[PDB]
Amino acid sequence: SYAHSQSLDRLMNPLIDQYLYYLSKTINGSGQNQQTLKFSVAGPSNMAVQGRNYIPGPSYRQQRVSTTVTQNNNSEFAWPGASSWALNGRNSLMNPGPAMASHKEGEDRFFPLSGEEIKTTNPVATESYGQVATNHQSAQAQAQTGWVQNQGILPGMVWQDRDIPHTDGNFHPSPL
Amino acid sequence: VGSSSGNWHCDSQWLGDRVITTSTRTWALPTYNNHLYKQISNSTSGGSSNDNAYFGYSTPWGYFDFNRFHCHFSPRDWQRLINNNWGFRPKRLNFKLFNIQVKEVIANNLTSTVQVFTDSDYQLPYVLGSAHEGCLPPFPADVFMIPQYGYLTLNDGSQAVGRSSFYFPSQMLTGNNFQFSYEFENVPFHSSYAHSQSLDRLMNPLIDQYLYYLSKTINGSGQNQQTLKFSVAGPSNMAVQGRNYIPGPSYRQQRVSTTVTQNNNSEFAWPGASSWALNGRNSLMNPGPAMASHKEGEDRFFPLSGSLIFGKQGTGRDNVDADKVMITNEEEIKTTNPVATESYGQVATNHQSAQAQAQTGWVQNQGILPGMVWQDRDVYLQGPIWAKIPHTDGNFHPSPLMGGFGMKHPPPQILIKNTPVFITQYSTGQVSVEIEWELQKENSKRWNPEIQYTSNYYKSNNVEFAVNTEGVYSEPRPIGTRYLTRNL
Amino acid sequence: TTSTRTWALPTYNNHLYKQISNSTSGGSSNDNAYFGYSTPWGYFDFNRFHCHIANNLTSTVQVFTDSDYQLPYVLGSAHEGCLPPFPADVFMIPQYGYLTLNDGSQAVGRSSFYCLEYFPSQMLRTGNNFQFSYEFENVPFHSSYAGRNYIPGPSYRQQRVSTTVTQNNNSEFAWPGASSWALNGRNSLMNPGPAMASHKEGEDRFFPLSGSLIFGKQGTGRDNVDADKVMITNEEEIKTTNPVATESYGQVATNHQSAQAQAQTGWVQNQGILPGMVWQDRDVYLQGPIWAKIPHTDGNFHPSPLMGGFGMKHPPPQILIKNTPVPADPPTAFNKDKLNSFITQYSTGQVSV
Amino acid sequence: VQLVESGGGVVQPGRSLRLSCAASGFSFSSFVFHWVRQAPGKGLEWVAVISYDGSNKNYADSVKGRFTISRDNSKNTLFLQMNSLSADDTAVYYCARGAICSSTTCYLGDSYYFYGMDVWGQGTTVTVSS
Amino acid sequence: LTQPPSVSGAPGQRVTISCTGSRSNIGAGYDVHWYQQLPGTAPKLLIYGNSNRPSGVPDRFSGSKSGTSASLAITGLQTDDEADYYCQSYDSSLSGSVFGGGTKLTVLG
Repeated sequence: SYAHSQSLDRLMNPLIDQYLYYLSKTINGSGQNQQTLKFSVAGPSNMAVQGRNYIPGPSYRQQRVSTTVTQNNNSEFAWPGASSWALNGRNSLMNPGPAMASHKEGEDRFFPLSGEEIKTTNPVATESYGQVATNHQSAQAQAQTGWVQNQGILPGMVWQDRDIPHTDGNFHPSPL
Repeated sequence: VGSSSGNWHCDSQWLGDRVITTSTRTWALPTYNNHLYKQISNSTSGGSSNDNAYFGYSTPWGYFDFNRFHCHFSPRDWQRLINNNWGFRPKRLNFKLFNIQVKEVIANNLTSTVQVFTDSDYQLPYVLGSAHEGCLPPFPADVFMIPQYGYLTLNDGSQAVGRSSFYFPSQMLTGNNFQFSYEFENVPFHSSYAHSQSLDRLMNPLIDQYLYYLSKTINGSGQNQQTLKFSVAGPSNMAVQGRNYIPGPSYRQQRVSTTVTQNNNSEFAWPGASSWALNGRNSLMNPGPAMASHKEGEDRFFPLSGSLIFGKQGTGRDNVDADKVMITNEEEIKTTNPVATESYGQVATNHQSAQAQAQTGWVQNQGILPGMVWQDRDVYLQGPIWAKIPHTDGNFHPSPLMGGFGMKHPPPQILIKNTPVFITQYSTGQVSVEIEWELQKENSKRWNPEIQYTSNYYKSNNVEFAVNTEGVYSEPRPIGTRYLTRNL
Repeated sequence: TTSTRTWALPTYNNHLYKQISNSTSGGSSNDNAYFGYSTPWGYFDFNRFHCHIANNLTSTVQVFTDSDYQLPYVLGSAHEGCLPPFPADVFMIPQYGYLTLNDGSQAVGRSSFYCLEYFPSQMLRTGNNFQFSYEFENVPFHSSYAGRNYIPGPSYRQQRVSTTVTQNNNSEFAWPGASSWALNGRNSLMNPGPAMASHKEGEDRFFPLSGSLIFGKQGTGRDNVDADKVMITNEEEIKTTNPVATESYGQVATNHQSAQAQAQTGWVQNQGILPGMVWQDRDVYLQGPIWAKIPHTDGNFHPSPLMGGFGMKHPPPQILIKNTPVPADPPTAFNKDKLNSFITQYSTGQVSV
Repeated sequence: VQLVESGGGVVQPGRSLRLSCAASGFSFSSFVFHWVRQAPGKGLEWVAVISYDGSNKNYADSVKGRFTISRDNSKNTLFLQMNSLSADDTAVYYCARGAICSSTTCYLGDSYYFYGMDVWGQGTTVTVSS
Repeated sequence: LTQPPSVSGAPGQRVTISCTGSRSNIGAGYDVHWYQQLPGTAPKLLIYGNSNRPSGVPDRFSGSKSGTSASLAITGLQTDDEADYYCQSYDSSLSGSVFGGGTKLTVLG
């Protein structure tokens, strides 16, 4: 019965460098055969790359709908764009869904189709959970990434809920 | 004034299942922010990046950070631990502060006091989990400086928000002393060992299973060759055998060759790297879910942001080469955990029919599935001890991804500052912190002798974990805990 | 329930521990690379449910149980060698052997070698008897029955194989099209995998490629037998709370719509745990295993084993047994070399559980 | 003290030729022998290492299984017979004799670690080309 | 085991060559044996053992071992000292010796 005054990423002390090192720069500069590996310290200057203990809770992407209707596409996308789950050949819409921020900070005009305090530990419902490298890098092959549309549980997750059947097993049975 | 309020206690006792480590250090505390509570953000930093946008307050208080193992263990005691024991875990905490002195800029100011207290209610923002510098020095003869306390809160870009917060009886102290005792919440033993067996080789080699797998989907070469033939999963085809348990989650990291000519000549350092997004700020995934750093027999490759990287003694702050830093490998957990730079596995992406051939796809991330087992990320002599669990409606496996012990009630933050009287003033003192550790012995009946830790015996200019000719203490290499072996 | 059987225990490996790797079998492939030892000791396996020449007078039999769980536990992999389901049968006691770490067919520093003779054991002559009691740890019951707030359980999608051979695609896709997971470079198949429904309602002719349990009939051939000779189990009872193994879990949004963009969705092939999930575990069969060892590890989720039954951190201890080797006539003058000559022998007796 | 080589020729890809090393002036038995291959522009590559009496032989990775080593003590000769040559094998081959040992393991005195090759032979050019 | 692609020094000076090594190579304490060969001629063992010169070897040729990386310091450079040098050591994981990548000393006179 509250809303965090902190964000999961910002738990750091702003005044002090970590003792950790990350990978800052992979090239000396523009050229040919410049490959190198440089490391730096993460600190108040660059917070985004600092190592962190806990990562925001799971997410299952929703389609985004705007209250201003001129922004939306001119088609009947309600059902065909619905995020559903198939059971014995029966597709049930995902509602309200796993707890996720309905919108990013600053945008109240978009609301998730079948979906703002939990946004601190809970990813936004319309946003990919992150990116994941999809291949190795070679001398002849550049690094690729892709978008994480949904992500299950991972050790070290924390999440806020939204503001029990008889089965063999369940996880976090609190109702959606 | 002419009374000493504490002695210098620094030692370690080995008693039964317990180990008692006492570390005393000397500190020097100046005045931060000139006794002021000052709002800070990216806006005085310039805010050149969104994902780097922060907001908060920088406060005059300092704090004592003993959270790294190199404070409480000599490089010998760390060796005497990781070599003989399966697990350890902290039990009690005993903290003391004494022999206060106050200075004026230099002579004794004998009437000044020092404000020191702990938050046992966990009310203030907790900064001790992010592995900051400021820790007690690893070598007892080094005087250390106390780091400044400061915290962050909610923001929109640079600006604050209405939901943000701002922030106590403090015992005032040069003949006074300060002490307190803290009890750890029950946490499981850190697993300082490597499994003898691999998850996929838990089966008995000499016997068949009674389960069957489908060997042949067609008869032969031609048209209309479909048939079904089945086979006993056994020694011949160990890979296809039915299995009860499966390796833990995976979130892929971009592989990086330490030999740079193999590494691609493109700027894949940030864009290439995997991460997560929170409130439209993409943040790097570091170090991330525990995963083996590399496949068998490849030690040159490592995950881009996956493993912990320590700097060598004297290493600069920016743009240091790969030979000025230390890099830690998870190769021990390759038994039960997938490799970061490898996919989790393959699936089926469609339904086959006589018209369409079967299809597969690579799994670049996998959440939990019933029957996953895993090991967590090891702790190092240079590594953190505990981290605080966030207070949330739910969490899974609270163990902090950088390693160590996750707790909803970590050791309390110990705040200290000089009472303002302004006149240039600074205080020193003494701190003796004492932690009691529990041991888990090993009953292993394994016949062949273990991998242990050693100091290589060969003529060298200097001794490791000693002082060079200028007296600069040096930790040459990171030391993990996992040497002894267990069964799976 | 109470049970009794008659057993026969021969001499394995001529009383020798022997290093064995795939090179002894020819090497197979990368996936099949293993390293480990074979032991002369045998062990009693009664894991499955349906379980529930002149006399040498002075020859002794060695038996012990590992209740410290210090040995590799091979009883969880659903191996043959169980007590026979019919009480009048006589059966051979399986040979115990264990696997450790490797690089290919080689042995790493981590690899451990066990000598079972280094455990204290009791030695039985024909008059002597052996017994011990063991209390199960607390485990849940095994169910034997059949805007929303809860979603179905987890799913790793299996390919859909059909029982009508003509329907199937005309290609050798049996192993190449099968879901698998990667560990240290070796590709192990996903079998049977997460517990999931076998098929949609109305199609009983389709099944997961490797998800379902498959049993053989009495006297079935070891290699490449036809479909009739095997019994393919199906989980369909659990189709209520669990997704279909051959189907996608669901769909997600791939983008943000706008005036310039139509809404695009894509199929979830595999699904990690989400909060609010409820699922069923895998059913037990008369032929199926009972319990499974939980590998001693730092962390895990829902320990119930994927082949069904009861996962345990302390399952019943492995009961190890072997005959005490009796030497032949030793030569007259002393020879330091260990004795390679032994009397042909085997033992038999009664086992009640 | 002398160490020679013979048997070199033009193989062409895919075929085998024995490569033999006859040696006199020192006790053949008391020394462990090495073969070391040198491409024209590339550093010395160590092809194989055979212990005294030939009890234990440990090849390099690249050549494993496609070479063999035989040491006949009576005639004081070292024989390296190869198989399935590719064009990556075209290079000189030096017959070596190991003596010096990496210090700490000298007491164990194994077949391997005698990578010290005090003296070795004149080499012979085995050229594999179509 | 990696050596500089080229090292170059003038006559009457001090030239140094160093082969850095891996744990499987030089971490174990295995000795690092140095070789020289005049071009197109059979290679000759130079510094047998970590730092010892055998009978029939110039005094100026001296080399040592520290950490994982051995070094070889030639003093009083002579014309005859222009040739290829090779750093060998045993590699534990490989289980066979690994020679260096080769080096050509350049006498600049």
